[PDB]
Amino acid sequence: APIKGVTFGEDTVWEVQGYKNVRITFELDERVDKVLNEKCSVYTVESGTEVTEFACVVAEAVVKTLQPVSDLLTNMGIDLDEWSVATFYLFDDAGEENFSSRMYCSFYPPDE
Repeated sequence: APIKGVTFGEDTVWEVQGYKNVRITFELDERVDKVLNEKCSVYTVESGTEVTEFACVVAEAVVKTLQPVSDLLTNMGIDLDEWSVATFYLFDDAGEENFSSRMYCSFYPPDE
């Protein structure tokens, strides 16, 4: 119930609270995949936000959340330092840049 500062029972949720709920479950890793999908893949979306704004708030935690043994990732090919400076294209269930209840995390661009 992500309600504003001082507010409660004003009319309904997802209308006044000015927030939402979105999850990520597409593809990123092979060993530490659940670390960013199960450990914490849920995030809140304000009222006025862009699909690109979440690419800086969602990918963030994905870093500190997946920093168990970067020494290995870098040895396999997966860079942890790049994740913080990489592009996060949030896709939908239709194949577009949407931020619905569930948005996929694709590395490749939309089409541009």
